[PDB]
Amino acid sequence: SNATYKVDGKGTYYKAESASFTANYDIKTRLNGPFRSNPQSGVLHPGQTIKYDTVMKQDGHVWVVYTGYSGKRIYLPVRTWDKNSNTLGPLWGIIN
Ligand SMILES: N=C(N)NOCC[C@H](N)C(=O)O
Repeated sequence: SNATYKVDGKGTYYKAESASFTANYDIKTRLNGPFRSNPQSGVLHPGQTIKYDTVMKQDGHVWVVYTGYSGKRIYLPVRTWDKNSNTLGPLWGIIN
């Protein structure tokens, strides 16, 4: 629920959460922060799994955050999120 998140200076809600996410779709990943207008890091293809450490809610989505090989932080949207209602869309993959 929202009660477990903190909020940063851009209004992004965030918390620590460690799990694995396997994509069921091609999902574009971002650099710099959880905004689709940010530079594109690349994509998860269906069946690819990443291990994340932080969850955020910003720019209409729930995102998870992980570190790439070079140490770049990569922001992956995993479902839609409506800020005013906290309503979540279906997950774009599997969490385990
Ligand atoms: N939403 C802000 N400003 N900070 O996040 C923490 C708020 C805390 N869970 C509370 O409910 O008071």
